[PDB]
Amino acid sequence: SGPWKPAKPAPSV
Amino acid sequence: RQDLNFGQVVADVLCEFLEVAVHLILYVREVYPVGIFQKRKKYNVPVQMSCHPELNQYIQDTLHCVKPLLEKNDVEKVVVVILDKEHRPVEKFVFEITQPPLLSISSDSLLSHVEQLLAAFILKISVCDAVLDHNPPGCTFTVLVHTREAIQVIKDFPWILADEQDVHMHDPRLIPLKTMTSDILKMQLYVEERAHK
Repeated sequence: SGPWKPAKPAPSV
Repeated sequence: RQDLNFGQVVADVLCEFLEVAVHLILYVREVYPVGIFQKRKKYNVPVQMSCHPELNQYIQDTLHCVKPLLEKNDVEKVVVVILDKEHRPVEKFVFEITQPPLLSISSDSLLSHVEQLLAAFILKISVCDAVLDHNPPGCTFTVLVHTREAIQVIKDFPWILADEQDVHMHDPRLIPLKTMTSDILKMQLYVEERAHK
């Protein structure tokens, strides 16, 4: 059931 | 629960909605600066959305992976998790998706009234700072997907199991924002807020 998350991080600005 | 697949149209509606809602959450919770945002017309209303191509592609890729799961009604929750500098969650925007028995009796009709129904979620998110405290500076976000008991769709966009540290939030305030009960799904949006941050 996870939870699953993207391996990549959210981009920094 | 019942077992009915949402189908493509509903899955695509939800993904287009979730994209707008993520952008709007990032804006109002100041996860990213107002400078990377420009208004776009969504659901017949001006919503602030990122002009940062990489942030955009990331949100897009995430939801493209969620879409086939939605089509088959295999998603229980999509959660926008806001993490402080110590990578401890400060806020969770939970989109909980269910299909209870007898759901469709006296329900709304999403496809026929898309803008009407979803605009209310937009409004609630846009004013939710009324019921939250400010977040710490330096917050980031991620997206957690809870799958039903009974996703690697894109080149170079892998998913992994979330860690306990992603999920552990002690003493959370619960703020319900909006519920939609339509023909083939129920969606509840609510926020969980860390007690002191």
